[PDB]
Amino acid sequence: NAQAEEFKKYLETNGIKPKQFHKKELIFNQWDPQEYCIFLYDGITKLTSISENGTIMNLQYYKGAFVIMSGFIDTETSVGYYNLEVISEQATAYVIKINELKELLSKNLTHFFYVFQTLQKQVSYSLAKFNDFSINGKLGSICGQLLILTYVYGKETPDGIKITLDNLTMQELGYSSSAVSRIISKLKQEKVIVYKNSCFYVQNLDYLKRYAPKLDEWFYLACPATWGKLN
Amino acid sequence: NAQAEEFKKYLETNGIKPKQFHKKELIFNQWDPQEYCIFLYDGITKLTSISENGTIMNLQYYKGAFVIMSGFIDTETSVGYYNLEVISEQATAYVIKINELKELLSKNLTHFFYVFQTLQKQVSYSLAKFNDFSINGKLGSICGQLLILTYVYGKETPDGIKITLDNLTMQELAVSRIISKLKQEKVIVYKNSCFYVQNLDYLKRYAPKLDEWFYLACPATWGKLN
Ligand SMILES: NC(=O)CC[C@H](N)C(=O)O
Ligand SMILES: [Cl-]
Ligand SMILES: [Cl-]
Repeated sequence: NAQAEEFKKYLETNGIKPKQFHKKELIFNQWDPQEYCIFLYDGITKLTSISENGTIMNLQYYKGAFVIMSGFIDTETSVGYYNLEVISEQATAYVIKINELKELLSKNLTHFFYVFQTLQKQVSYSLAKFNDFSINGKLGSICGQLLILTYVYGKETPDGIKITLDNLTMQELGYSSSAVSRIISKLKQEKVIVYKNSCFYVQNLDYLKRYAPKLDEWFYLACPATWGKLN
Repeated sequence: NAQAEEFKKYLETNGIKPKQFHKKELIFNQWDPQEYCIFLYDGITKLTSISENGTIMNLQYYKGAFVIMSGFIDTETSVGYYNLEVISEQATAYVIKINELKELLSKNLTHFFYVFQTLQKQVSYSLAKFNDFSINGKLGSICGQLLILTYVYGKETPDGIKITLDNLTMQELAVSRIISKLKQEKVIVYKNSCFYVQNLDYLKRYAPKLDEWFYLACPATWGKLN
């Protein structure tokens, strides 16, 4: 969608050129002292964290049109020690040094507001996930994850709502852990979801909405174009 | 925060007056169609949510100084249906309509950046909590909440690090058992009615990404007890 399309144009007129990235590649890593503003234009990515013994923790997933910042704009100090890994086959992104971003948004307030809103989206998304987790536990978390998958990559055809994520990206969010299985197993049993033609389908959406009401509220409030397509 | 001190001054020169709030009092509620920007200057608050069946869910806690926004800056639409309840005895806050903020920040960039950071702060805090929960489960969650309590309201005295939260706020707080284990290992202790910290390392062990966040987000305060 568009506010982001205007930003892409803005960055290009200001000399920031797009860069191509592939699967498993890192846009930025934990140890990089250079702080950035990553305008992920197209693709899917994950924000990871490496514990001191080396175990990799998946923290957040971002889709292609979004901003990710490893530095604070005011102080230009690290927001945290993270890695921004690419998950999709290919991804396009504009890598900007945190200090240029300061200037680009200073010059242009429409874009300052766009990036500012994205943070507001991030904050509220987290609170929505958390609310649903607090009420329904792991069930709320899963339905929530399935609901975002549904709205963002779903389209209606005879056999329910098809998740159009290349199953290779869904192996990074498994078809296949086992209380998840207790849940995912139950959802298959109830005909809420179905695994038939190497794709996951959704046959009971009202159910997902029921057990992920705050996330459902978030989509409607944060990005209403996407929410309206299935409502 | 000096940055927040400058913001207080800015809002007052711009005619926004401070308002006093007491315990259980709501700055804003979920049914208010007016979106706001709450510059919580002094006090402690909680961001709650009421489920359709009436059950109250505590989602996040905020300390005086910080900004909380119920609306998106440009579109001016609800960010979510929440309540901002006061939990401390008394709280001071500048309640500003969202549209007012839009015009206010548009005329001073230093302050636009300050509020923008606050969001960045929030985002990374959530990811830190989550990382620690993902590794250590609720043990990571509790050590994390105890670590926050320690750094923000802790002071060194002979019997460990004293949590200087009026016990009344400490009641705002299956297994009381983690906490039992912590009390057994002399990580924390509950005489004299206060909560002490004897093994700050244990908390940092199981909530390590939260510790990292406090080091980067509040460095001066972090270096006080380290
Ligand atoms: N000074 C503060 O209250 C910081 C708040 C912190 N970012 C939080 O999410 O709780
Ligand atoms: Cl996510
Ligand atoms: Cl919190």
